[PDB]
Amino acid sequence: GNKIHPIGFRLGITRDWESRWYAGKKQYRHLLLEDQRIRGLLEKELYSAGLARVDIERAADNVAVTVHVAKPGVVIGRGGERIRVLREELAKLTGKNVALNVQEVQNPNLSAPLVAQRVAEQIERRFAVRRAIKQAVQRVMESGAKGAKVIVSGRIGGAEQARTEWAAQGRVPLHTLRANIDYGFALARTTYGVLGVKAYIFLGEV
Amino acid sequence: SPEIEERPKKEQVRLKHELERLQKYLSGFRLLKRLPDAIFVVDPTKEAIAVREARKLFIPVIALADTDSDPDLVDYIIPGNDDAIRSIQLILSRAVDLIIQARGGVVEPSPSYALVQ
Amino acid sequence: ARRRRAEVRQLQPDLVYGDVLVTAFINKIMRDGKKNLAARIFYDACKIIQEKTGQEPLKVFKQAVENVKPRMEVRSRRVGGANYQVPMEVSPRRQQSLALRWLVQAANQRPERRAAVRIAHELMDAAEGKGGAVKKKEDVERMAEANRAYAHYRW
Amino acid sequence: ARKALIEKAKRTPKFKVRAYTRCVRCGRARSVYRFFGLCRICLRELAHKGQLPGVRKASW
RNA sequence: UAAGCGCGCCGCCUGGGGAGUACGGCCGCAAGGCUGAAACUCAAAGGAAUUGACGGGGGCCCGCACAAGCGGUGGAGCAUGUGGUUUAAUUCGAAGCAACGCGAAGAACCUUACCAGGCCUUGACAUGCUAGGGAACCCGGGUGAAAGCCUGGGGUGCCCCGCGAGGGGAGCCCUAGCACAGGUGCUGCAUGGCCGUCGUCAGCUCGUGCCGUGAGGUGUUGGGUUAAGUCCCGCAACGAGCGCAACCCCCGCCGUUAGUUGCCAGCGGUUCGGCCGGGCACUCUAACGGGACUGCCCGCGAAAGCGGGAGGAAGGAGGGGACGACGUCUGGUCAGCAUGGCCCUUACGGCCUGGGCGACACACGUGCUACAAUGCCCACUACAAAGCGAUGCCACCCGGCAACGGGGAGCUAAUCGCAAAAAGGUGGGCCCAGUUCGGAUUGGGGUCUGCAACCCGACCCCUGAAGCCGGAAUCGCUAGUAAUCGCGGAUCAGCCAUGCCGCG
Ligand SMILES: [Mg+2]
Ligand SMILES: [Mg+2]
Ligand SMILES: [Mg+2]
Ligand SMILES: [Mg+2]
Ligand SMILES: [Mg+2]
Ligand SMILES: [Mg+2]
Ligand SMILES: [Mg+2]
Ligand SMILES: [Mg+2]
Ligand SMILES: [Mg+2]
Ligand SMILES: [Mg+2]
Ligand SMILES: [Mg+2]
Repeated sequence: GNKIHPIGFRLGITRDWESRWYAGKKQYRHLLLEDQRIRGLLEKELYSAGLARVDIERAADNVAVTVHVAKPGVVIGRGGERIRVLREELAKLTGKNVALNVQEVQNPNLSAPLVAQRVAEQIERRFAVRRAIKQAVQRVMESGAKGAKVIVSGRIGGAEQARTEWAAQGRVPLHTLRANIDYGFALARTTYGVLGVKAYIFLGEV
Repeated sequence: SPEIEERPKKEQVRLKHELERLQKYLSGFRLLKRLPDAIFVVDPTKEAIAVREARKLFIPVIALADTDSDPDLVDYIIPGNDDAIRSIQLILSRAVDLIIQARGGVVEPSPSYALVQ
Repeated sequence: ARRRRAEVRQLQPDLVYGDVLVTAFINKIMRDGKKNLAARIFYDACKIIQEKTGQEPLKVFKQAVENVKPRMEVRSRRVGGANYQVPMEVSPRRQQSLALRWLVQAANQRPERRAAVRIAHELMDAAEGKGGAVKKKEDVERMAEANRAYAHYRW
Repeated sequence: ARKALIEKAKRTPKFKVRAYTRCVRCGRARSVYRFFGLCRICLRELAHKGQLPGVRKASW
């Protein structure tokens, strides 16, 4: 029981909110709830698209949602039919009118959430974990990270004895607060239960 | 450097000291960017780690060894005293003279005798 | 503690007599940070030293303190099975501290009902070489000496 | 008793008193902060992701 | 002075145990010696070196570890959690430190997982298929403790054949059937996630080189120094990484920006409270900056550093946070959530009314209030900070001894409110007493919340328990700390908060 959330630890400094609206005591409750049914819906529908973030701004009580995906192709559709329904789905579940923008994650191999998702997906499909891990870290570093770490939880290869295979390269100065360590976490659901996957990508300083 | 314009005080303290010991230990050893073609050692027993390394890379070892030393691990010996400043200078100097002559451009004997004891 | 000797706290002098020794003593009279009460108790008490003698309280105060300081104390040291109370010197600092504490501790054993009287009379008695503070101090040199046999462990 | 208890919490019944806070992701009934509509676990989990807008690790 | 290289000759070994035993034989005065098996049994016994861990081994070194102190706990009442007992049930988990005012940041019903009893079943909730009806919605009638069961009515916007008959129709809702839901039922050694803990301890590693048959070692053994594997020196190592530190927040000094709801120094006016003009200077507020670095001086030292000094608001990490390495603990949690597997299906699911989690012969933990005179009561008078509030904070009247109730401004709050800060100071009362100490217990009469305070709420108003400082033991704290005094908040209708997190 230790190591605090490398995002939570940064926030004001180095790394920004995933939702930036204001609301007073009477309001926050309901907009936060929305935010959440929003993220939740997009979290499962845009799985194939490899989504890293779901940033949510909110102004004249109107809602813009930026979805930072690796595969905008997938969220869009051929000529944008899929993103049609997506804009209508959100509107169905929120009593409101919601801008849904896409944004290509330029390099998906520096997106901790994606790197993490990829390894998780690999595991879900009976891939060797140690290798999967080690490779993920090679990909991250090749893509110019100053350092990267990846951690698969336990029940690797299906064992009775749960474990925790880690693997890392470069600097990952978690105590350093100017660092800019993206962090990411996906599940592997398996016949044999869940393994969790943590990726840390270190990108630079100041 | 106009980067030194900036940089914390901690970097100044740390970087100056660092250079200083680099400067200290690597002054000679920087002029060669390649395994030498021979090493020339004064006390080869005193400097046996160095002899060991060359011996291991098939680098010739030349030395000014005296009665203390194991000549069998020296390829070209100058059997002679290796403790008198006077003795070394004699042999270090004539040895270098030989080098310059043979590289082209014979010279004067340099400062050596600073205050010979 | 382990690393170093520890700095002794310089007390701020007294606001009347300007003596650092008076604020020490006041700080011993003080209970739960109620320092006003304390210094108010010490000064009343100084006025009781007027009413019951044309002597300055400071002079008499300083004299009580000097007669309650101990010379030597048994300090517990251990062999490794049974334990010996060993006699040895007392620091200047420790002396002062012991003296003021006993003084206060002694003063509050007393049977009079106001504190200021208790502290005054106990000051008077101690400068006259015999209060309950002085017994404590005596008891402590009669604890050394009762154990002068073991003075060859002086730690 | 959980799924049907997160449900019976939403319907609002005889006597105003019978209604209770109940966390909005967790069904948790205890340690739900009325500002967020969240359990104290829920609130920590989100807070760290930067999904509670404005909310920061505090330190003084 | 070989365990090297060789020749001669002797002696001895052939897995461990059984066993130097048995049998036999020889020797011995005896004790016993020598010679010396097998059955059976085990899958090893074992040498040396390696990394650890351990020591009632050593050296060096640290932490409120002891010591020095100051105040407590252990005794008393009570509050609270726990063991246990009990119960129909007293749901469940937490178990040395690191379980026990812990999950619980709010148990009368709700919560609620338990008990009793009354009720429901495609279900309180989801996705979808078939079908006569109904197809939104909304109202009462019986029977009930309530759920529920039975009931009878008001009454179709919508797509659309249409100028209509009449007729297609999608939401949506009930009836039955099908898939399915539901499970706080089990497993924290099947798990994730999160947490505790050793420990903010000073460590844990790597790349290449070098050493070793090898595990591994060096680096990271040594000397100095530091809060620190911090730094220096040294050295078959030269570097690097995770940690340390720094980058982040608060507090301390100052500057710039800004001047209302905040401030009021000098004016001018004045129903006194900055109330009006003025003004932002100071105080504040809050955003950006400056500022400390052993930088300077003296001494010691090879250096790192140390002792001291000056200046400075501030030094030698200025004071506090946030922050927890590789790993440990088969630690904690399937009852926050998620999750593999196991199990329940007119019930282990679901709804209700009532009870229970509040039981009490005991035991324990954490607390509160105390035993009093450095005190207690009453009057009067001050000086905070951080928070909170428009179905809420409530000024101010009035009635009431009072809780509170009637009125009723202001406040989307640097505006108005909670708000009295308490300890302190000034008066007075008590006069050492189980008391004007202490406020347990119990009787009555009230108030408020709420459908409802019997089990079981808090508050107000008119009995007065134990307790005269606590055994063995045991805890906390190194400075604005302990000690003491109040204030606020989350949860929350209310509150069993004396808890918690904060503020001074
Ligand atoms: Mg409630
Ligand atoms: Mg025989
Ligand atoms: Mg002690
Ligand atoms: Mg007690
Ligand atoms: Mg259980
Ligand atoms: Mg476990
Ligand atoms: Mg358990
Ligand atoms: Mg276990
Ligand atoms: Mg309970
Ligand atoms: Mg009695
Ligand atoms: Mg008494």
